[PDB]
Amino acid sequence: APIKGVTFGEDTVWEVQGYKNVRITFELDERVDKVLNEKCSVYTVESGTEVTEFACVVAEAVVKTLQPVSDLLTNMGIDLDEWSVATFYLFDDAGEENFSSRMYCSFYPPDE
Repeated sequence: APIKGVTFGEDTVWEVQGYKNVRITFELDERVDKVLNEKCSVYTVESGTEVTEFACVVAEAVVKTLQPVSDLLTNMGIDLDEWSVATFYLFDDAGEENFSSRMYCSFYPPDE
């Protein structure tokens, strides 16, 4: 119930609270995949936000959340330092840049 500062029972949720709920479950890793999908893949979306704004708030935690043994990732090919400076294209269930209840995390661009 992500309600504003001082507010409660004003009319309904997802209308006044000015927030939402979105999850990520597409593809990123092979060993530490659940670390960013199960450990914490849920995030809140304000009222006025862009699909690109979440690419800086969602990918963030994905870093500190997946920093168990970067020494290995870098040895396999997966860079942890790049994740913080990489592009996060949030896709939908239709194949577009949407931020619905569930948005996929694709590395490749939309089409541009």
